[PDB]
Amino acid sequence: LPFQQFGRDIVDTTDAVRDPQTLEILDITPCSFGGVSVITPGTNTSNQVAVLYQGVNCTEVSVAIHADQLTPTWRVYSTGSNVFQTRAGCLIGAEYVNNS
Amino acid sequence: SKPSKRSPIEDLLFNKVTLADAGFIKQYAQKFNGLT
Ligand SMILES: *[C@@H]1O[C@H](CO)[C@@H](O[C@@H]2O[C@H](CO)[C@@H](O)[C@H](O)[C@H]2NC(C)=O)[C@H](O)[C@H]1NC(C)=O
Ligand SMILES: *[C@@H]1O[C@H](CO)[C@@H](O)[C@H](O)[C@H]1NC(C)=O
Repeated sequence: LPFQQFGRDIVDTTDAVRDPQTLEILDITPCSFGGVSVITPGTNTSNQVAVLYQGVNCTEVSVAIHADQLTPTWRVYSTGSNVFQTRAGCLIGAEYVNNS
Repeated sequence: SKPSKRSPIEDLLFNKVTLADAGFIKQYAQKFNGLT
C-alpha cells in the first residue's frame, strides 16, 4: 500500500523494501552462505582433499570464485570433472563415476 | 508405473505428511540466519 515502506516474514526478518526515490518494491534475498566440509582420505594415505559447499549451486560457487567474493581465501582447482552437483551441495575436488 | 517406485500406501503416506518450512524452495530464506 502507498503507506507501507518495507516487509517482514512470519519470523520478523526483513524480506522486502521500497526504494525511497522510485517507490519500486524490491525483494531482499540473503547472500548465499553455508557450511564447508572437507573430505580427507587421511594424512597417512594421501594429502588430497575434496570440499563440499553445502546448500548451494555449483554455478553460484563458480561465479563467487570468479568474482573474488567467496569468503575463504583458499581455492580448490577445478578440472571440470572435479566439480559435481549433489543435493547436499557442490562437491569440488572429486571425480564422479557411475560405478556404485 | 509411478515415479519413485512407491507403493500406493507409501504414496499416500508421503502425500499426507506436509512440510512447510518458512524458507524458500531451492534446488540445492531456507537458510534463515546462519541456520541450514
Ligand atoms: C525525486 O523523486 C522522483 C520520484 O520519486 C524522481 O522522479 C523520477 O526520476 C526518474 C529518473 O530516472 C525519471 O525517469 C522519472 O520520470 C521521474 N519521475 C517523474 C514523475 O518525472 C526524481 O528524479 C527525484 N529527484 C532527483 C533529484 O533525482
Ligand atoms: C543451478 O542453476 C542452474 C541455472 O543457473 C540450474 O539449471 C541448475 O538446475 C541448478 N542446480 C540444480 C541442482 O538444480
